[PDB]
Amino acid sequence: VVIGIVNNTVYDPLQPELDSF
Amino acid sequence: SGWTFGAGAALQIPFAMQMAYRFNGIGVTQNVLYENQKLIANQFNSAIG
Ligand SMILES: *[C@@H]1O[C@H](CO)[C@@H](O[C@@H]2O[C@H](CO)[C@@H](O)[C@H](O)[C@H]2NC(C)=O)[C@H](O)[C@H]1NC(C)=O
Ligand SMILES: *[C@@H]1O[C@H](CO)[C@@H](O)[C@H](O)[C@H]1NC(C)=O
Repeated sequence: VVIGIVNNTVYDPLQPELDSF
Repeated sequence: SGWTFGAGAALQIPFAMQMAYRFNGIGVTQNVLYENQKLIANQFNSAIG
């Protein structure tokens, strides 16, 4: 629905913690 | 440039994006503008008519 949207990664600070855990 | 030409710098900004800031200013989340941009534009154009 959004006109002019673009693609990019959005960082999630929980993921690297669980990954390291 | 929205309100920025009043403050002095006249910073360009896409019109749909400054309208989305106007929405934040009235206490409506900016996603309401982009999700309904076609309707909002149609309403504005009709009101000017
Ligand atoms: C942004 O990424 C999405 C994928 O997440 C792209 O969507 C695909 O686009 C192709 C055509 O280029 C289609 O064949 C696929 O079916 C689409 N996939 C989905 C899940 O919709 C999209 O094109 C990308 N946008 C830009 C500007 O690169
Ligand atoms: C921006 O304008 C150009 C033409 O100057 C057009 O090709 C492009 O699709 C437009 N992009 C958006 C997001 O409207």
